[PDB]
Amino acid sequence: GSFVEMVDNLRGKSGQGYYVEMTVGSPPQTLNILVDTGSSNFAVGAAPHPFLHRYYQRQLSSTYRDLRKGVYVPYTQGKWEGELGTDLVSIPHGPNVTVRANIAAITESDKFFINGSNWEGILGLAYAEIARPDDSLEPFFDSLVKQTHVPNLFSLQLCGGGSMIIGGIDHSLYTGSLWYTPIRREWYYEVIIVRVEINGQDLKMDCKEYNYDKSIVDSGTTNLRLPKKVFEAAVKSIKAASSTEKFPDGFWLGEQLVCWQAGTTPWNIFPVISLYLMGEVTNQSFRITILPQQYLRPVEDVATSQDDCYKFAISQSSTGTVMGAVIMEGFYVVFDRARKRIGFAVSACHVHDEFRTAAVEGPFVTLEDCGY
Ligand SMILES: COc1cccc(-c2cccc([C@@]3(c4ccncc4)N=C(N)N4CC(F)(F)CN=C43)c2)c1F
Repeated sequence: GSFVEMVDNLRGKSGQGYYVEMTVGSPPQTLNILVDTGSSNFAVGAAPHPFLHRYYQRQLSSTYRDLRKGVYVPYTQGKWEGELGTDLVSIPHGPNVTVRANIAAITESDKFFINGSNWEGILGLAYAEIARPDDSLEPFFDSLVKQTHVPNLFSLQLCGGGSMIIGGIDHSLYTGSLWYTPIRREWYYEVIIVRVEINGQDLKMDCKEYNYDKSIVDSGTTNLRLPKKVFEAAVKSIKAASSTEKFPDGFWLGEQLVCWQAGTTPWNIFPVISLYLMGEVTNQSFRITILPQQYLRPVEDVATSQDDCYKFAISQSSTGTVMGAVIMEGFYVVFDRARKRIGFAVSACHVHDEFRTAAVEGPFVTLEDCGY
């Protein structure tokens, strides 16, 4: 169960989520599980659903222990509800270990499961503070670390497949240096953005605006989501750089597709976006540079296949900045829980062209606090 055998253990897309194979119960029941850095429950479909290929059958597991406790999760987009228990869990292409972990058996849901996503549950990798029903429900990663000799770190290489390396950093997954940003508070993986540039032009906003009311790293969100003020400025700058072509407002609202004849996408008309992240030392930062190949999400559809069609994968948020899968796809992302920091390095799998490459670079000096 070495890091070598963990390489390429993920499947999926930014639009429907990346997933890892896991087993629950004794004898083991195989399930595909969404890798979610934006939540903290290990929750699995445990009853039939039209979108589910398979589900967790607790009656077949002798190791299952009922916690006699309900869990009701209504959220802005939909809902999931079920009941708590613990059982034996393993990751076949992860560490060579079996742990006893909390499991939320999902018995009812609304707009949670996705048709054709190929996953049956979610692995919430964030901290206990945001676990449901409350912070006393120990998340999976915490149990994994407590019960084994697995180091308190994991890394994700999302390839627009991919890899989740548990307990370490695999040098074959990235090039150049790893740059670290502090985890501001252990709840979501909260970070601080200190500057935003669009085609080298500073948005010139007070840096607190970029983190209103928090900024997080979330593999379970598709888009780069920005606070209203930031979002409007970003769209204004992107529209200006790309003014040689005019797209419908629906496109900019991330609702409507933009299509070009297959192979003709005019990547060069779209600017680079640089997010400057707080460094590990005062008033020092590094930047992660996103290309349009990251922020223009292809929508695979046989019916539109004479063309290449895309959704604008930047959208407005009322709950802070969300550095989603489209952002993570350019990079190798190290969730260094042990040192309370997140590392970024150029991914060996990011999509680019002969003119531009996604980058992770620094240091940058700014001679105020950027957090809320
Ligand atoms: C890119 O990854 C994804 C793409 C499409 C859907 C999901 C997905 C599906 C169900 C639930 C979630 C969930 C979620 C997980 C657990 N409980 C509720 C929601 N995971 C995350 N990170 N978010 C962000 C949100 F804005 F909150 C909306 N919902 C979520 C994500 C996904 F992770």
